[PDB]
Amino acid sequence: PGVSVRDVPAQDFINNYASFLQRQGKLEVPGYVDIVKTSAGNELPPQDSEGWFYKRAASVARHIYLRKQVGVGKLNKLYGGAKNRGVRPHKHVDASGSINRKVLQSLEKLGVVEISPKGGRRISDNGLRDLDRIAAATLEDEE
Amino acid sequence: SLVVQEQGSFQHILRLLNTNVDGNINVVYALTTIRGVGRRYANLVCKKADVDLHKRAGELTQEELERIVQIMQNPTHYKIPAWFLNRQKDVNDGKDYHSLANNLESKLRDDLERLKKIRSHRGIRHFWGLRVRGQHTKTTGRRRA
Amino acid sequence: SKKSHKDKAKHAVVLDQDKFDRIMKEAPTYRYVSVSVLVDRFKLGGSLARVALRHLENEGIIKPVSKHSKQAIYTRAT
Amino acid sequence: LKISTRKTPNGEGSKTWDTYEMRIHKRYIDLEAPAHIVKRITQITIEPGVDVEVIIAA
Amino acid sequence: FVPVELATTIPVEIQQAQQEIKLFNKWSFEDVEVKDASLVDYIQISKPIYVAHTAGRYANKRFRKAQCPIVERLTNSLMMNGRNNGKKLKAVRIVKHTLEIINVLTDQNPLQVVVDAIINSGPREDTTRVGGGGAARRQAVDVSPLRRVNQSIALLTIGAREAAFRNIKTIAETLAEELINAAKGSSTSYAIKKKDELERVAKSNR
Amino acid sequence: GRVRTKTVKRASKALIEKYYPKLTMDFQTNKRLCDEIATIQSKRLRNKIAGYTTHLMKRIQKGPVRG
Amino acid sequence: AHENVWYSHPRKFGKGSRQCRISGSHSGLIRKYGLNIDRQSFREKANDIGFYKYR
Amino acid sequence: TVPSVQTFGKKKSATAVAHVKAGKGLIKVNGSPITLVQPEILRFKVYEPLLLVGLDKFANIDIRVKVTGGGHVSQVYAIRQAIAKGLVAYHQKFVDEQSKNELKKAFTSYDRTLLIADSRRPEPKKFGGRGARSRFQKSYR
Amino acid sequence: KTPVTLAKVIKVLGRTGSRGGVTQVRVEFLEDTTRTIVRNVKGPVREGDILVLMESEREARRLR
RNA sequence: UUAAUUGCGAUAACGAACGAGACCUUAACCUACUAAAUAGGGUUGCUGGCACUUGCCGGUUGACUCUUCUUAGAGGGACUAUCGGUUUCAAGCCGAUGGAAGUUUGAGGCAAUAACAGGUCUGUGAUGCCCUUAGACGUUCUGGGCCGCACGCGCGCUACACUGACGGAGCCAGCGAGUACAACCUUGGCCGAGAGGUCUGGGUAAUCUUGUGAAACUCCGUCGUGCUGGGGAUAGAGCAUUGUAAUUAUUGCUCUUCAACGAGGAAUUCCUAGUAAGCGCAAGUCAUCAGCUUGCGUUGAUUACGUCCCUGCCCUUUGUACACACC
Ligand SMILES: [Mg+2]
Ligand SMILES: [Mg+2]
Ligand SMILES: [Mg+2]
Ligand SMILES: [Mg+2]
Ligand SMILES: [Mg+2]
Ligand SMILES: [Mg+2]
Ligand SMILES: [Mg+2]
Ligand SMILES: [Mg+2]
Ligand SMILES: [Mg+2]
Ligand SMILES: [Mg+2]
Ligand SMILES: [Mg+2]
Ligand SMILES: [Mg+2]
Ligand SMILES: [Mg+2]
Ligand SMILES: [Mg+2]
Ligand SMILES: [Mg+2]
Ligand SMILES: [Mg+2]
Ligand SMILES: [Mg+2]
Ligand SMILES: [Mg+2]
Ligand SMILES: [Mg+2]
Ligand SMILES: [Mg+2]
Repeated sequence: PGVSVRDVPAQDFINNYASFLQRQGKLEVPGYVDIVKTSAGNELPPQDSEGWFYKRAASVARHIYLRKQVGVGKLNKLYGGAKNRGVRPHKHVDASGSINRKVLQSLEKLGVVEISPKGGRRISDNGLRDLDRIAAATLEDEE
Repeated sequence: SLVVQEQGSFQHILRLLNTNVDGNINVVYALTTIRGVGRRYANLVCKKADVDLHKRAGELTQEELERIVQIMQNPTHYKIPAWFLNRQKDVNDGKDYHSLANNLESKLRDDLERLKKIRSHRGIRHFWGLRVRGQHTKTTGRRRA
Repeated sequence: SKKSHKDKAKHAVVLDQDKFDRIMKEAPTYRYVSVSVLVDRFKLGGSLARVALRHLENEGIIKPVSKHSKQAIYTRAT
Repeated sequence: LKISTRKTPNGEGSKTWDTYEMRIHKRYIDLEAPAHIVKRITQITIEPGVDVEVIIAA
Repeated sequence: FVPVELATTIPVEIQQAQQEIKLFNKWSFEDVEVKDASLVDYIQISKPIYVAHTAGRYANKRFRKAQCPIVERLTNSLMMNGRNNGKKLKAVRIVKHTLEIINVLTDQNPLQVVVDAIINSGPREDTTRVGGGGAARRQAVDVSPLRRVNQSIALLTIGAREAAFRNIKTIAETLAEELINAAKGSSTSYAIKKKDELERVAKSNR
Repeated sequence: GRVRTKTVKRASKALIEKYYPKLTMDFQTNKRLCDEIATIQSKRLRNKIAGYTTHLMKRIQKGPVRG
Repeated sequence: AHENVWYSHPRKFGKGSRQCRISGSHSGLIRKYGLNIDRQSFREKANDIGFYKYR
Repeated sequence: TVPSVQTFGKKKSATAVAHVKAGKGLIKVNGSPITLVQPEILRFKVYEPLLLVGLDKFANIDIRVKVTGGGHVSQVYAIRQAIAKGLVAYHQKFVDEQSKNELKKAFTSYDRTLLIADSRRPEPKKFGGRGARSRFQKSYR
Repeated sequence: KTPVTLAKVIKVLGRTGSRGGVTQVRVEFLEDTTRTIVRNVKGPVREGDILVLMESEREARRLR
C-alpha cells in the first residue's frame, strides 16, 4: 500500500535522497562549498568533500516534510552540536546560516519547498510527491 | 577495495619546502607537519589540488607534490579566499600572505623585534618573557618548564 | 615526555604483494576476523585493516555475524 | 515568582541560601453576554488582593 | 512459523515463535545452568528478558541485587569511569558485541560462558583488617556468595577495562577474551589471576 | 520509626473511653467516626488517630488491656 | 564645579547606574522584576512585599 | 461509533498517549510504525508487550501513540507502558474479564512497570553542593 | 588435594570485627546435617546461603 | 523501643510549657467532579500526496463534540492496611501480599534554653563614643590599581584518549525570563564563511522567542596506540559586537604555532537511589564578559542496609589537684 516518509528509516531515506539528488544535475551547489566548516561548532569541513551538500539538502527536505514549517534559524538550531571551546565548558553553537539559506533556496528552485504564509518554508505538493516516491524506492529497495 | 600499491614506488620520506616529512601518514596530516600549515589549511590545499583526500603522502606522484607546493605558496591565485589565510593585511606592505615553515618563524621574529624596538607595552612584555594577552600571573605560569 | 615504550613502526602502512598472498592465505583458518584480530598479526596498519576487512566481502570468503560500526564480527565461511 | 538570596549580610558563615516566592493565579473568563449587566458585574464584588481586568475584545 | 497478518508488518523473525524469549533474540536462557550449587539463587538466568536493559528498583531493599539479571549486572558494571559513567546504551551494545564474539569462539552458548566465568573468577576465601594498629595484619575469613558474584563481576570488568585501555582491541573483544579465559581456569585471565592470588594470600594469613 | 507520639495515643484513648459502643473493627468506618465525633484539624493526624484507635480496639477485642 | 565637568561622566549603565531604592547602595542589588532593592533589605521586607519562605 | 479508548504511560518526564481502536493491526508511534522507534537497541523493549501477549491477540486492533517529553529511553519506556495499558484497558472495556486478567498475568509477571508507572522522580537540588544530595568540598587548612 | 566443602547457614550470630563489616554465622554441612561449625563471613548473608570452605576443622573466633 | 526527653512502663513524684512530632511547600496517584480557541483529542468539513477498497501520513484559527494526557480548584488517598513471625506479649521491630505510595513515602521550610568577646560600623538616613569637617577622611572630574610576579596553599574547568577524537545523519526535556517612559526575548525574509549585519513581524506572556529541534546519546564512515586527527595552553595576523572609552589582549569569529600532560606520593574530599557521576539549559551577576552560584531536566550505576576501629555527637556511671574548664 501507499507509503510516506514516516514509514522508512531516517538514515537510509536521507542517504538515498542524497544519492538521487547527486545523480541528477539539478540542485546547484553554492560555489563556496569545499570551503566552509558548516558551523562554528565544527573544526573541520565535512569528511565527504563533495556530495555532503546533497546529504544536507536531503535531511532538510525530510525535516520540512515531517514538521510544520521550518525557517533558517530553526535549522541553525537543529544542526550544530557542541564546540570544543579550548579549555572552557562546551556549549551549544548554532549552525552556519548561509549554508542552510542556500539549501532552502536550492530546494525552492527544485520546487520541493514552498514559502509558507506563517513564515518559514513548508513542503510543496510536487516535492512531497517526489519524497514519497523515493521513500517507496528505498522501501522496495530493502526487500 | 584494496591494491598491491606497486611495490617499489611508494615513497617513505619526502622533502617538501625544505622540511623532512614522513609520507606514510595521510596526505593532509602529513602536510600538517610543516610549520604554518594546520589540518584545516592542509585539507583545503589538498582539496584544491584535486589529489585524493584518503590517499597516502608517500604514494602520490611528483607533479602532484609540485602542484600542491605551488598552490600553498600563492593561495589567492587558486581561489583560496582573502580570509582563511595565515597572515592577512600584512602590516609591512598590506598584501595578505601566508607564512610557511621558515618564513613563519622568521617573520614572527621580525614582528617580535619590531614590538621590542617600538617600545610598546606588549613589546617589552614579550622581551621580558611574561604573559602578554592580559592573564593573571600570581598563579599562572609559575614554572618555566 | 617519556621514552619507555620504545615502539617501532610495527604496522604495514601500505599493503605489499607478499602480504596480500598472506592475508588471502589466512583469510580462512582465522575462525574469527576483526580489525584488532587482523592487526594483531603485524601485517595491517589499522586503517587498511578496514580496507582488507571490507574487501573480503567479495566472493563470500567470510560471513558477517554483525556489521555494527566501530568494529566488525566475521566468521570463516563454511 | 522566585528569588534566591544569601542569608548572610556580610558573606561570613557557612554557605546558606533561601528562596522567597509568590504564586500568581490568573483564571481568565470570557462571556458571550449583554452589555450593561456584564459591566455592572465588573464594578461589583471586588476584594483587595485579587485584581480584576476587563477586555471588551469586540 | 504462522506469521500474523497486521496493518503494521513486524519482521518475521520477531514474529516466529515468540514464546521462546531470547536475550538478544539470539541466545536461549534455557540450556543455561549454574554448575556450582553455592552461587545458585544469586545468578538470575532463570527469568527471561528481551533486552539487557531494565529500569528496575534493584537497590531499594537489601538483597534484590540478586534478582537483577546477571547480564544486566555485567552491563551496569561495565559503565564504570568518570568519562563514561551514565552511558548504559553503550554498555548494552558492548555486552551484545561480546556475546556475539563469544558465540563465534567456541560456540558454547555465550550465556553459559558468562555464568561459568563468573563461577570461576569469584574468590571463595578472603581477608579482613583485624590488626590492632601496632600488630596490623590481614585475617582469613569466608565470603558471602552474593559478594562472590559481585567480586567476580568486578574483576572481570576491571580486567576488560585495563585490557582495552590505550590498546588496539575494542572493549567488547577484551571483555570476550576475559570471559572466555575465565570460563576455564586459564591463569592468563586477569580476574582469575587476582582470584588465585587473593585466595593464596588468605591461605597465608589463616 | 513510627511511634505515634502523645497526641494520637491520648486522643485514641479518650475516643475509646467515650465511644466504645460506636467504634468498630474497620479502619474506614472508624475514620469516618473520627471525622464526625472529633474535630481533628488536619487529615494526616486524623488517619493516624483512626489507625491507633483501630489497633487499640483490636487489642481490646483480643482481651482486656491496661490503661 | 563647572557644569561641563561636575557629574559629567555618563551613568547610563554599569554598577553605579542604578541604586538600592532603600539604601542608595550599589552592592548586592536585586534587579529581578524591577525590585531594585538590595539583598538584605529584600530579606527584611519580603513578607511585606509578598515573598515568603515556602520550600 | 468505533470502539476505542485512550490511555497513557509515563516516565520521569516522558508521556506517551495511546489511542486504541478496533483496526487492522496498525501500530504507529508519532505517525511512524513501531519498528522504527527513535533509538534501535531498546526496540525490543517496545515490542515487549507485543511478544509477551502475542500479536494475534490484537490483529484487528490499531494503535496510535504520541510520545512527548523526556529523553529517548524515557520516551521508549513511556510507549511501552502506554501500549500495555491501552491493551489492558481496551480488553476490560469491550472484550471480556478473563482476557484482561490473562493479559495482566502475562504482564505483571514480567517487569511490573509495564502496567504500573514508575515511582522514582528526580530529587530537588540544595545549596552547598553541585548535586541533589552532594556537597562541594572541605579545605580544613 | 581439593577438599572444597559446602555449608548452608542455619542462623546468623550478629556482625563482628573491628571494622564492623564482617559477620558470624552458624553453618551446617550439606552432608551429615547434624554436624555444624561457627564461621566468619565477609559479605552480606542471610538464612539460606551456601558458603564454600576450604577448611573444616576451623571454628570462628570473635575478631577484635 | 524510637530518627527523637519517641513511647511502653517503673516510680517522690503530680501535673504542665518550649523543642521533636504535629504543621506548610513540593513530588508522586486520581480514566471520580468542575471546566478550557492562552492546552490537548475525536468525528466531520475544505484540501496535499501515496495507495488504489473502503486506507495510510499530512495541511485548515471551517464546524460539532470530549477532557485520557496539559492545566488548577474543591476533594479522595496511607493510617504500617491485611496476614505471618518476634516482643515484660505492651511500646514496638522483621517479612510477604494488596497498593501509587510501606526509609517519618521521598526533598525540604520553620526549628528550643544557654552561649561565642565567632562575622558584619564595608547593607542601612540603624548607631554610642572617638577622629575629620575646607588645599576635607565630604562630593565630583581625569588617569592608574584592585589582574603585577623569584614563590606556597584552597574551590574548580579542560584533559591525558579506542567505553575515543573527527565528519555527516538521527532529534529528546524541565525549571525560567523577556520592552515605558524605554529601548527587552527574538521568529521569519535577505546578506556574510562566522561572529555578525539589515528589513520586517509577533510577545507586557500556557498566545510570540518556544515543542527553547540543548549536549551527553544513537546510526553510518575517516582515523589506528603514533604525545597521534588526543590535549588546546602560550602567541602572530585579520574580521566584528557592547561600550564615551576595550592598550594591560572586554567578548565572539577565521588561519597558524601547537606546549605541559603517559591515570598522578604523602595525604585528603563528597556520596547508599532517579543517589553519586557524566551531560547540558535557564535564572542571579549583565551595556559586553563566565570556567561561579542558585535551580532544572537528560543518560544513569558499583557497593552497603553495618560498626564504634579513626574523627566526633547524645545519655548514664566514675575519677579529677581542671572552671580563662586538657589548647
Ligand atoms: Mg548534529
Ligand atoms: Mg558525534
Ligand atoms: Mg573533549
Ligand atoms: Mg565531557
Ligand atoms: Mg549531579
Ligand atoms: Mg483528568
Ligand atoms: Mg502482628
Ligand atoms: Mg521530612
Ligand atoms: Mg561611620
Ligand atoms: Mg569618599
Ligand atoms: Mg581581588
Ligand atoms: Mg567554597
Ligand atoms: Mg582534537
Ligand atoms: Mg520543553
Ligand atoms: Mg541539538
Ligand atoms: Mg596534536
Ligand atoms: Mg562570584
Ligand atoms: Mg547508616
Ligand atoms: Mg581553680
Ligand atoms: Mg598537656
